[PDB]
Amino acid sequence: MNVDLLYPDPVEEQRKHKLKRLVQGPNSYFLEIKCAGCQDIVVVYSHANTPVFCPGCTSQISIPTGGKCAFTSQVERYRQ
Amino acid sequence: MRAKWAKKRMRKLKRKRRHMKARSK
Amino acid sequence: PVKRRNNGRSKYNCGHTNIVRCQNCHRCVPKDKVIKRFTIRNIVDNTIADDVLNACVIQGFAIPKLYNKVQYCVSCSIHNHIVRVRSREDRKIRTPPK
Amino acid sequence: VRINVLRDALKSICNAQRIGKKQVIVRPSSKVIIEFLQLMQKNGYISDFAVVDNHRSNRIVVNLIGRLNKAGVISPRFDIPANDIEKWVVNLLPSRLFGHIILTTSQGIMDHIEAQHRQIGGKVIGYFY
Amino acid sequence: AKRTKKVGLTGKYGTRYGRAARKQLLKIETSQKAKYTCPFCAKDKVRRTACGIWTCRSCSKTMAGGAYSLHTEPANAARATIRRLRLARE
Amino acid sequence: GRMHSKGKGISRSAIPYTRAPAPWNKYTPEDVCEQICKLAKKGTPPSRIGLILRDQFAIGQVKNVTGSKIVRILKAKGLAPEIPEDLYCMIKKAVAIRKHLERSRRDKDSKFRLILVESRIHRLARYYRQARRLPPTFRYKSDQAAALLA
Amino acid sequence: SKTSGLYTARKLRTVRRVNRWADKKYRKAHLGTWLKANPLEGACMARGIVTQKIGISAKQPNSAVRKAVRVQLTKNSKKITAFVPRDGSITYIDNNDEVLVAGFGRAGRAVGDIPGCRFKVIKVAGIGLLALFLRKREK
RNA sequence: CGCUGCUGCAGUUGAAACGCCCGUAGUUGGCCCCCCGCCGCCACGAGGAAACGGGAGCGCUCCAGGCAGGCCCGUUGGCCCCGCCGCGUGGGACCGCGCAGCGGGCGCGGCGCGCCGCCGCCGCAGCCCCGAGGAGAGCGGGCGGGGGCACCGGUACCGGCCGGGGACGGGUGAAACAGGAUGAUCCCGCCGAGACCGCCGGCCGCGCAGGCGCCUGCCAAGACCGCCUCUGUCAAUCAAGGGCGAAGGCCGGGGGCUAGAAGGCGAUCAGACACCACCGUAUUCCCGGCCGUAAACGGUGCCGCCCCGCGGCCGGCGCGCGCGUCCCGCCGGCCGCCCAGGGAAACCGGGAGGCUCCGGGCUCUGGGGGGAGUAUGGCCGCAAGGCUGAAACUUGAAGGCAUU
Repeated sequence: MNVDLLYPDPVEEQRKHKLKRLVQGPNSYFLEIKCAGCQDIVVVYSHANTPVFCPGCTSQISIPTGGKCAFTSQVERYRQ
Repeated sequence: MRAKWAKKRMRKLKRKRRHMKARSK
Repeated sequence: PVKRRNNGRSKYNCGHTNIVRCQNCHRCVPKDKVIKRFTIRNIVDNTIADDVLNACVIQGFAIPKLYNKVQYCVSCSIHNHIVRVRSREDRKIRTPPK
Repeated sequence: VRINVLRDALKSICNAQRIGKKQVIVRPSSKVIIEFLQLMQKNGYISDFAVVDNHRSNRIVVNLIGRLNKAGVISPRFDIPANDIEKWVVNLLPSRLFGHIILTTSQGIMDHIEAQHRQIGGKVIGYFY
Repeated sequence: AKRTKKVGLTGKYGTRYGRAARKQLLKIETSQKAKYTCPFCAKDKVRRTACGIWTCRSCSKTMAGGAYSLHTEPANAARATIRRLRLARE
Repeated sequence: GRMHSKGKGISRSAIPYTRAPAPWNKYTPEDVCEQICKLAKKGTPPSRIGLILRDQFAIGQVKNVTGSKIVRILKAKGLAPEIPEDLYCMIKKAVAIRKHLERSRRDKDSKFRLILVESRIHRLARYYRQARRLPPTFRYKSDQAAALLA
Repeated sequence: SKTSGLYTARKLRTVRRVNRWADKKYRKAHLGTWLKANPLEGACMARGIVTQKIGISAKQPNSAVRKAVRVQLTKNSKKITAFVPRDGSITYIDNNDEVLVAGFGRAGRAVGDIPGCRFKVIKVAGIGLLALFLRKREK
């Protein structure tokens, strides 16, 4: 263990609170889900709470949850 | 409860002292 | 000085608990400061248990158990020996004896 | 709320030294904190310190060498007349020879000895001995 | 402009009739002369023509009511019962 | 902690270090501005415009993709709300509690939570008039609050 | 806790003025109730005519008869009780013969086994009591 | 005498954190722009009586003194202190505050400008620190005896009624007083009345405290968590002021099952108008108010920072993993033990730590023990009482914690 506070461990940081990390940063990412109907992927927010609609479909494709959004229909997460 | 009984005795005597002042003035 | 940290009652995150009556002394004690011992005794005495079963006509009968929760005040408990004055170190021991 | 940025910093350094921790982090970084620490680095009481940028108040990772004994702030910062500096040094610091009193001056943040040589006085930021 | 500190409309009775009677009357006579909201035209114009009789000045509707209040507390409880019991039948 | 309760929670949103548009971003700053204007015409509160742009669209922080925060863009086009959203939402809560109390005279707890809400309204309004945001004359009145909402 | 703001001098000055009164000594120095109450009225000592020679018992556990004189102070017509110090000194003091009385030395408190005597005679008929005891001057 | 505490006091238990919450005055407010104006600020000057207090030099014989002296600076008697909150100069770190577009040309305005007007005039990067492990607002998700109202269930208690059966029941520690052939007690059916919500029920949870547990709805909330949502310091603590506040009490309406201040009885005892038995009024319960207090306690104000391990529980969320109400975190809460450290010690250790090595901000209270929370005056309440609150006078201890 020669690890220093100045250069913090990379994977250790994600075990800390976002605010208490050496640099405050988002714990959320934008995923590129693939809607079953359209071959084109749809950018989605990881912790989405508002209704999100897949382009070309009239059904909400996001089930809102306490934290990270769950996705109602078949989707390919393809995080990007 | 001597301290509570002391304040009961005090209140009773101040009530009486008020009655005497009510008889006067 | 302060003999016990719990103050003699388990009141945490609370300003007021329910009132229980000591069964022997009929006093009002808070729920936290109560003996609360739950006892399951068989309805009959164990001396008369086997002879009741022999007498019982019903086959496969099981003797009823009596389930009761005896709650007492500190005075109505130390005098019945349900709880005992302990040494200052022994007082800290929270584990039930036996 | 967080009225004094420097007090929390020098407390979080003294606590770390007592534990024996080599490096510590200060949650809010001020320009006056950097000037107080810079004075301690030019007096040998501290080691390298690096201000990370969080795009807000900023953090400071401070390296220590066990050399520092006590670091504090005088609040409210009382303006000290030039002839009053010595009376402060006779109570705040142990020994007229060792210690430092950090006072903000019109010339800049300076130790009591530097202020005495320039023959000017100023508001006391704090002290490190 | 605060003509009397404690007695309100009871200043009419001067020093006579006691303190207890004047306190009860203060509350009773404030309700009797109060303007209540019309149940029909939703305007605060209802005034007491007679005991048990209240007329909306604007609505022109005359309603049966409590002697000193357009609505008595017993009566409001009775209304709630009848509405619930009628709904229970249907 | 909380101004009106002894709560010490720290939940907050931590915006990213880099002030960059997203690599997948294909929305020009003007294109995002049109979306902000469109939702505001439909009456979306400024906070909810940002949530829609975060979720249906890909704009995590509007400030990064555009050059300014949502209310500043709304102000330029003149479609900003007259009373700030924060003050407006608090006024709505007071109107709700006052309406519920006209049927619940014995509800002391809701009255306590009406004192707290109206103290917060006076303190935020006092700031907004000193900040020249609100007309100096603007003084919240319990009785006329309900009509003012529209 | 105390208040430490660069502009809170006014509060500290008020707090000191208010809490100065809690000490009995500041009150017995500045309230002025003592000056009116004292039969010496702030004088180093007072003069007054003897009215009664009284034998005052000592407080327990001491058992003795302390010897004192009741004195009406010419200055304020106020009768005090003053111990006459030393052995057989009372014989020098007659009735109505004028005595100069000073306090005991506890600043107005009764001292020793003697109760309520806050004063002691220093000069009888213009003659120092200690001198009449050492037989330096006759009565 | 750090027993008045600015330096520099104390408030868990010795004296002492206001029962709670909001909140004005007041005091206090994170970070940020070098270079500009105002402020305070520090330095240095001017100018304003000496004496005094220092203090240069001088042997009144020393000395307290005095300004003397000795062929001597033009012999001296210098110089400082007049807190001087004013003024002048310099600095500009800290400390607060700063709203306007600028610039060119007309223009040299009526002896040089400046204001003002006038043209886009074409010069100008013309104009937004940021987004606090500050605060508020939102969205989503669960959370809980949080709150109001209506509804409703269940026994138990007590009263009534039908039957049955027969003699003693009650009550105690032992009795006794009442209860009974007008059939008690006991058993069962049934009915009325009001209270109350068991076991589950807790080192559970919620609430600002006081407090909060039947069912079924209705209504408005709140913390917490998650978040690349909005705002941009809106904040902290708080005299006065507003609201809340167990129980008992009081004032009107009701209601009245239980228990039960008073009262009455039967015992006890030396006495007993106490404890215990028995009967029972106010009260207990609801609605609309008063009251304004509790050992209202964590006997520990509030907001903020850091601090050492080890476990338990509760709520939300994330990570692995077959995949489990696992595991490892994170955040908020409630806790137990405790390393230092602190303390007179008990103990605290999520502080009572980071403190004679003493200074983050704010409010409140105490200053030996009585007298005395008395007196008097005020305010408040219908009253009971609340709140504010002496002195004379007395006394040498009162008190804390620990050891025997």
